Amino acid sequence: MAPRGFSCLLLLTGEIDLPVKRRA
Repeated sequence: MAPRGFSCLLLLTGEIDLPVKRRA
């Protein structure tokens, strides 16, 4: 269960909390 709110929320909730993606 993740509506449009879960996206716009996660997009901001999860940004600089993942050092695994160091290719971008």
